[PDB]
Amino acid sequence: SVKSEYAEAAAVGQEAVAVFNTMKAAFQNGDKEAVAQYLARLASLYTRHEELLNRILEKARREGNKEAVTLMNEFTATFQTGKSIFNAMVAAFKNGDDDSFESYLQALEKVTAKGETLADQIAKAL
Ligand SMILES: O=C(O)c1ccc(Cl)cc1
Repeated sequence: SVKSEYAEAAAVGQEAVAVFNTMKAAFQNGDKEAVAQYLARLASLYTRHEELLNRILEKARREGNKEAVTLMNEFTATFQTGKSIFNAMVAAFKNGDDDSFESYLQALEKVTAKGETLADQIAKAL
């Protein structure tokens, strides 16, 4: 159901957290080769999560689930903010700008955490 599809989306989000934290570690340690591979992994995760999120949103819409639609619209907007910062980070990595990479790493953390207390409102609304 929409709810099993949400637990699958939540698990991909958790896969991103795990990989992001091992990417941050590699960045701090200077292992650019690893960072490069982690950024590719995280790109695919974002893409996969965004597709699971769109299917959940469209499903909630077809189901007339107004509250779920409101919360999903708010969550995906925030999700997109994190994606846009991620893309800026990838660009900082290609350009050799470590000052910006570190900054984006931090802002992407704060934007992802903020979107968490809502993630547990969607779950109960679907
Ligand atoms: O899909 C997510 O939740 C997600 C994906 C990628 C990053 Cl870097 C951070 C969060």
